[PDB]
Amino acid sequence: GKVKAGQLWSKNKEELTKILGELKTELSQLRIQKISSSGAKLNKIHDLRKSIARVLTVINAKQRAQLRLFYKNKKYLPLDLRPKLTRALRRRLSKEDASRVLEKTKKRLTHFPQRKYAVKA
Amino acid sequence: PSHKTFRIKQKLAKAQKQNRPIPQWIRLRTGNTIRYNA
Amino acid sequence: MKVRPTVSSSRRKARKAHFSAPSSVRRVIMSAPLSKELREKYNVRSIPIRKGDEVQIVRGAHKDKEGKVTSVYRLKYVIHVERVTREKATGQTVPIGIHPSNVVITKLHLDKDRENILARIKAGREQVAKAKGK
Amino acid sequence: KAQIKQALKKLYDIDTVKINTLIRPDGTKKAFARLTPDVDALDIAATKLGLV
Amino acid sequence: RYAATEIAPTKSARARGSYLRVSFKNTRETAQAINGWKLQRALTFLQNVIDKKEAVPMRRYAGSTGRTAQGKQWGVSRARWPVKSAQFLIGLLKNAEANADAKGLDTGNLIIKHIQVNQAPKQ
Amino acid sequence: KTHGLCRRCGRRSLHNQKKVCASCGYPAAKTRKYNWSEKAKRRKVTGTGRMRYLSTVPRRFKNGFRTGVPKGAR
Amino acid sequence: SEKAGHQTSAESWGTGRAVARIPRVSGGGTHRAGQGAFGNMCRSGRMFAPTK
Amino acid sequence: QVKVVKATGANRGIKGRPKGVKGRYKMVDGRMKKEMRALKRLAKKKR
RNA sequence: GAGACCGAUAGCGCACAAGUAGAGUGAUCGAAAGAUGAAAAGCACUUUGAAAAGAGGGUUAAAUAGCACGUGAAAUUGUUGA
RNA sequence: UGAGCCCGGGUCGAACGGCCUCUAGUGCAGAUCUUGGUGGUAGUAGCAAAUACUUCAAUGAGAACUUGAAGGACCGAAGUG
RNA sequence: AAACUUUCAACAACGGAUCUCUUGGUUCUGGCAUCGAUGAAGAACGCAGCGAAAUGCGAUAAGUAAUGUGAAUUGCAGAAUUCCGUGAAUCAUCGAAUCUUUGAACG
Ligand SMILES: [Zn+2]
Repeated sequence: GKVKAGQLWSKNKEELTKILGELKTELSQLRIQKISSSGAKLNKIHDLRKSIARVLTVINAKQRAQLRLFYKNKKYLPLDLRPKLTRALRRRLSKEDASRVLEKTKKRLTHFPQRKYAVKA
Repeated sequence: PSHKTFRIKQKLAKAQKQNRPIPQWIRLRTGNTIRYNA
Repeated sequence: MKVRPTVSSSRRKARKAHFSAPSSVRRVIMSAPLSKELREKYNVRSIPIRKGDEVQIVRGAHKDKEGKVTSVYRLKYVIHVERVTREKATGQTVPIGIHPSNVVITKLHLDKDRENILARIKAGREQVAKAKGK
Repeated sequence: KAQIKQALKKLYDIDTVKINTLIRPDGTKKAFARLTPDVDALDIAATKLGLV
Repeated sequence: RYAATEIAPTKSARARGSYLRVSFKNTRETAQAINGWKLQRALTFLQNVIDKKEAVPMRRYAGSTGRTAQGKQWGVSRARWPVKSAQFLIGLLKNAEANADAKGLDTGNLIIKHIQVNQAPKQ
Repeated sequence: KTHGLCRRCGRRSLHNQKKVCASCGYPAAKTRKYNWSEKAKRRKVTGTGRMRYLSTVPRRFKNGFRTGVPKGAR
Repeated sequence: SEKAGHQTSAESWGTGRAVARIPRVSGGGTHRAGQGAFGNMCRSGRMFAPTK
Repeated sequence: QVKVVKATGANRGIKGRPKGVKGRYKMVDGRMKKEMRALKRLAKKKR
């Protein structure tokens, strides 16, 4: 009654939707039958409920992986696929923008950098 | 009164659920100090 | 004494962590010594206890009772060993809880995962024995 | 009422001529589904619903 | 643990009751009227209190209590009829009589060697 | 009755004439609080509720707000 | 704690009532209501010369 | 003018208004008599 | 991570399903309440009683530890003895 | 001398004391003290108006105030509907 | 002589002091900087086989994926796990997700 996540990763979209349809159909017929003889059928309910959650989390994950490949070389990504971080860290200046310096500053560091030295005792 | 809303009806549904007493098997759990509903 | 600042010698913090431990930490706490024959075989002193292990009780009122472990009740920090039981009023046989520190393991339930546990402990004992020697 | 009618037809192959609904005081909905005269409630309940 | 520890339970019969919703003052005087009495005479007396034929003498808790001629047997004037206290003391006496029957003692020679009414926590 | 159920704080403190909540000030964007009552502040400060999101921030700080997936994961 | 014993709203009842002139907790639906506060002699009060 | 109410009987330990319906009331005690005598003596010995 | 701190009327109001129960129209006010035993082994069975419970018997090192549970003061009360 | 100290007997079950110094939230009969508990008063004051209840049978361990039937009263459509 | 009132003892009551304990508090010190329109803090309603509260979660609902450990959970019932395994767990870690109605709240 319990599906294995390792099996679900190998399968494709059409097989995953067929299995999801089978689990929903099996649960719906057995939900109308769970009204009497509540025994090991209740364990079948709990396994089917977790199995639907497993198929749903692998259908969604494969869709998000395909979208990230589609938006690999695109300037704008959907907000769900963007890194979350914090609100402050998303408005923080970029690493290239923070490290940018004036070219008068770059000339001074090119010709007079901080040297390595020692003083004898 | 006789005229209600469904949200008022659902709030009154929850109110009697808190008034329900505790089950007997909770009292038999190890490390339990609950005696009765309050 | 202690040296590292991350360690704590507080009594209440030690007691809070023991009685509020997760079941994964409770497995390491419920460890039992290996027998003398097993100690000279694997160079391993103690191991966390297991459902299939065979133990001998060396402390308590059920001393020298030998049997197979039947349950590792990590909630009350006790193990249940076969035939070491008491009777209720109703003539119903209920098992007595024994702490793993009061038993000695005389046979192991061996799988691939245990064999890595004996190997990893054995590797460090001869590492320092060679370090102390040469 | 339209969603209950479609769900009974699509899943359990049950035709209904009228559906009545109330919300129970617990906050859950109760649906009365009257069938077509051709089918029998006792035959359907014994077969699919598993009810004597 | 009973109050009278000098009496061994093997040759005796005992019965107790706790948190009994009867008046403590009426039950104290009823237990004092039957103290040291025979078992069959005490059971007959308590039923007469129910039927208002004999009266229980009130000695300590008898403030502004009426007078009756049935107290002349006890040498007092203030005597009452605690029916509720008589009902509870009958059931405890029948319980101890059953305890003697189970143990094998003779019910014809049983006396009330010890009887005590203590105060319960107040409602 | 002079007060009804507020929709922001859940207390029966919404005036039926002024239409302003006496506990939080619902039509105002800011939640009402004053410094002459430390008791009222601790009754509605962070930690009095469920903390859906603020309880998950400290774990993500510890690992550096990292993205991606561990190598070799199925 | 500098606020220990001072986190309460209490006032004296008066000088004509046959009770001690000690500040008492206002209210009326609690055990705490009408009980003395703000004193070294009082339960859940403020001890004499708080340690600094 | 004012009504003097004793702190005796049904009036012991009343936080507010007693059952005497009057515009102004004053509640008195035994312990006031010690204080009023002291205040009268201090006035008599300083006037 | 610590203390020449406090140890359930103390220490934060809160060692407990505490800003809870409860009070007020409302702003707000705001408690009380820790401890069986190493292990529930938390009285099988019999007997009396409508029942609650009681007495035998049993568990335990301890029922002088009966979930009105460690130790169990005083005020106050009962019985017995003088 | 005294504040107190020490021992015997019973209960109980896990930590405690002498000596020299150090330290303090350190010694109570009162504060109409605070909190909690407990008395006498006291089996006392008292348990109203709305006129009114009665007989047999059933149920039940137990029936004035639970039911059925039968008598006696009442609201009187501006009702006790 | 009894009763009654008072004194002392014994045992039993009432009550919760003392003693011992403490996953709590109080104060000091040290390392670091991290809420929200990508929808915060707070409010509500639901979700467990048998749950009222506290807790966790959100119709994938006392939870899913992934990683690590390596055989449990436990008050009861039922499956499990073939145990030489993609692998138990009210386990831990945590980089992927799901995320009802409101609330700055935005047809
Ligand atoms: Zn509001």
